[PDB]
Amino acid sequence: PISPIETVPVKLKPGMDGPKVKQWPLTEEKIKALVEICTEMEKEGKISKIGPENPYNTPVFAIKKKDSTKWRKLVDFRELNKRTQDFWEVQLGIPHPAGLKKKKSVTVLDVGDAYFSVPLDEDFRKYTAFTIPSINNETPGIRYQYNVLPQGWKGSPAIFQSSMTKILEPFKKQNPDIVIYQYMDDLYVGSDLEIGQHRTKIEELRQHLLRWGLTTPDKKHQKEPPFLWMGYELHPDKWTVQPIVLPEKDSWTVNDIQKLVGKLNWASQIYPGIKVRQLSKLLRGTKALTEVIPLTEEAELELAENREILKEPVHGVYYDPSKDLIAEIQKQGQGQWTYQIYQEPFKNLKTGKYARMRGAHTNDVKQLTEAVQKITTESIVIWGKTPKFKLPIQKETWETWWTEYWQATWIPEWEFVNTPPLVKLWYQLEKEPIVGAETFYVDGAANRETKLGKAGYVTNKGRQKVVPLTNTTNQKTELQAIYLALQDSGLEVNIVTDSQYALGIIQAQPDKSESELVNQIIEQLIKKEKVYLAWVPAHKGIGGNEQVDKLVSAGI
Amino acid sequence: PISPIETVPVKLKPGMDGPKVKQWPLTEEKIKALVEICTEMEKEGKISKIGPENPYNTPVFAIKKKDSTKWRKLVDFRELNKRTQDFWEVQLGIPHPAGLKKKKSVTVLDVGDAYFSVPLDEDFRKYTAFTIPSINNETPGIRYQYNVLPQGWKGSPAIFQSSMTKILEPFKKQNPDIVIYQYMDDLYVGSDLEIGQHRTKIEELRQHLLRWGLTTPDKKHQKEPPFLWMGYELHPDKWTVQPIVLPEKDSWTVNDIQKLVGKLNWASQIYPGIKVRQLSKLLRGTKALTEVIPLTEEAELELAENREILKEPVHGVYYDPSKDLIAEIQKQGQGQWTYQIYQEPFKNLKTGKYARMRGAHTNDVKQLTEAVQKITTESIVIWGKTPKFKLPIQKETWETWWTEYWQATWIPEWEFVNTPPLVKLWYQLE
Ligand SMILES: COc1ccc2c(c1)N(C(=O)OC(C)C)[C@@H](CSC)C(=S)N2
Repeated sequence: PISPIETVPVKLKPGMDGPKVKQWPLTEEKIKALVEICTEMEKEGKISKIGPENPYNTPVFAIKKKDSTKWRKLVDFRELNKRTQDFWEVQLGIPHPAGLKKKKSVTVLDVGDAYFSVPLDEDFRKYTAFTIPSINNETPGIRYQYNVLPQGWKGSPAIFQSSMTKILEPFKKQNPDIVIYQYMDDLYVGSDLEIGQHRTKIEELRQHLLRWGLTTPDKKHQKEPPFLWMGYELHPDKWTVQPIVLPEKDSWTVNDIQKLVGKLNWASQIYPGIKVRQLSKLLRGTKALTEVIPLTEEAELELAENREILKEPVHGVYYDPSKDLIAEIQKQGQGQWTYQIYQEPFKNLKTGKYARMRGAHTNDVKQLTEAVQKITTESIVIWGKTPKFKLPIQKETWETWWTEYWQATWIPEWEFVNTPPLVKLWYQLEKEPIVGAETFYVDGAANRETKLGKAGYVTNKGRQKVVPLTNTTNQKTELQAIYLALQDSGLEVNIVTDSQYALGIIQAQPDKSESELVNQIIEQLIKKEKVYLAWVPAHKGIGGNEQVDKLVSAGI
Repeated sequence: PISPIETVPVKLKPGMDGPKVKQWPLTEEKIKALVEICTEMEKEGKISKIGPENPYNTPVFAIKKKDSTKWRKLVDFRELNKRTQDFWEVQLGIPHPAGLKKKKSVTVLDVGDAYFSVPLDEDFRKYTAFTIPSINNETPGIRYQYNVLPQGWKGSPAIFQSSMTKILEPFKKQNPDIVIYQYMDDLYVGSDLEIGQHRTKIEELRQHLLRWGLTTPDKKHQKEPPFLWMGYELHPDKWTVQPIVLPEKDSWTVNDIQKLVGKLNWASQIYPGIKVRQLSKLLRGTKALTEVIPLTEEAELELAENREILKEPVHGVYYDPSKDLIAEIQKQGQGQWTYQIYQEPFKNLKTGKYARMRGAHTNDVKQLTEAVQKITTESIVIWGKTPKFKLPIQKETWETWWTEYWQATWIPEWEFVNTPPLVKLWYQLE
């Protein structure tokens, strides 16, 4: 049922030409499944049988998908798809539910085969030619030409989502506030009208459409209030995801842990509290999707700790442009943060989690402010505003990681919360060297190919030491040397460092790590009174390297 | 209702296609400000809607120029220039009057509205398409294409160049010594006259620019602690540089010297070959930090040599026009920042210390943007090219907040720092 809408001009990339093939000659019955459909598809004017003078072609799959009662075909445009020009992507995303409004009544209209109605430009039609030869080879050259947008074809969903944006336009103008949305084969119309009055606007629409060419048999708004939109479970006044049943096994491959890390992730939108850390922690082996990985006990400890919050269902509120937007962030440990966003207290709009990965030694204050951004970004992408932050961090420990940090940071409106796991500085180094305190010249060395280190130090009052190490990297060792040096000091100390690496890693004053080595330096720093970390260049005799690297000397 | 002129055929760079960048999500008030703008402009025949047959793109922002009242549109044409204008940096390039950097007082006028008259090529326009964003990805984009010359584009003043020479003519001879440079939508004007005398010399050009066409230099006004009364008067006469504040009172102790050995050891690959030995051997021992130790006899020959070598560089200043400047900024404190304009690492083409009050906003992402703008107008006056920045900031924070305190026409290319430098010690020219 061709539409009388302004068609769009399609072209093939310069230098190219339309495809040309000749398909796998079919027999009696299969051709009978094509002649029937095609010679009544032409009657409805979707195709047209143009014989000679057109040199191109394309194949026809006579695919009765599943096992239909009525025979169906499908012409594979794989070669054309390469040759045609580039269109603007319609799929510029997905309107995420958290930013949807409470539009009282809603309905969905099936614009499924509304692609074959919109017409294709009158010049391109030849590049969509396809032929079907007979069994007996008696009357060959049975070739049609597509009049409307064919299935699959690159520009189809492009041209459609644009043709139908022009079609709804006069309606939308005449009668606003009766908000429309569209995706592929759906029409999500909804307003603040009492059902019958809403049942009118729908039939008005259903007839404007029927007048513009595209038939829509959604028998009197034939679609129920509970919706399955791209996974999202939608109800006329709240949202969530309905089916999210993640099974368990006894010996699964990576192929299945990736689906696992998938669902738990997705569920993070609504279900307050969730972490997919340890489940993915071991996925390091980016091997084949057939190798089994004996899940750690800390992954089940999490998989189960998820299954509870996940079992008993959670609801989802909508947006109210007048009501505030305020978000808060809780520390869920292991360098994992979780946030919730509210207008009217407690009831949730959107929840989600931030977790720094692949690049350790990061600060908590820093990890906090990184999460805030992730959110400040997600806000503007959705609601169009920025959440007033509710944060578990003392101003006097924040402006000390604004005025003290190298990189520049910036968090908008934020207010102080109260929760046992407060975010703050556990320690802080000195700026001016300490008086009287013992001066520890530290040194550390290892083998580039013999891999057997040596730690140690020397003090301003002849107090030496060296703790031989094995299976320790030069980096680790330079680090181990300071810890050693930490342990042998009273309350306040001074430490001159060989390494810039270790220096710049202890300067940022971190806190968490899996490396017991760095965690152990941290612990010393936290209990110590006044710590001062100096630095002198290696390979240049600076400090005391003359006798300092003459003692920690290896056999190579 | 129109007046159709003639077109300069614009074509693409060595076998290239148009930019297909993506529209960064925008605030609400701003998406409202953009349609407020683009629709009147649509009525003005300047821009126009397209369909799917045009897959190209270019970012659109919103900025409140000078003072709060009305928004300005901005188009990150950074990719199209990269596409088209590196062949139009040749075929149709605008020469840089290298004396602009010496002229006592430079001023900048927004002569960007003058292009919106010149029609753009029927066959090229597609590559200037831009898209207006929607909140929460509800509705499909408000998709426009440029009919005339885009005010962002680096290939606009190149076209209007012809017309700009002809329109400025009467002034350039009535006022001969005045050096005028046209970079983008800007007209940099420089003389040897003092404030009072130059400020009117500019009004002169303004009125001349008014009469002779509808080219118009937008009204200038504002009042920050720093005098922002008349125009954006840059003074290329004060271009002197010595950020390296070597501690005169620091060689008293052991720790002071340990510091003094560190800064100096950088000036090694910067200033090829330096003598520091006689000083270093003074703390060759594992002594106490706070030990107030006097310097050795042959030590002064190490300090004062470099201390006088910190008064005259040599090769560095060599600007290769077939390469580009790199600007790297590093935070130093509450108000002060420090930059380095090099081109091939360690060879400093120009360094300086951006600053501001401690009793001011003391906002990091305000100073960073207002410093980025500075580093750049300076490099126009000097090199005629915008530097590649090496920013000390979170990629994603900048992407959010730059477009807020960015009172500026052009948008330089950028990069962000992953690691913590030792360069922000007291001040350091990398
Ligand atoms: C149960 O269905 C819904 C409940 C709430 C809303 C929606 C659907 N929304 C929507 O776009 O549906 C999906 C495809 C995103 C939109 C406009 S629907 C006319 C709004 S403002 N709130």
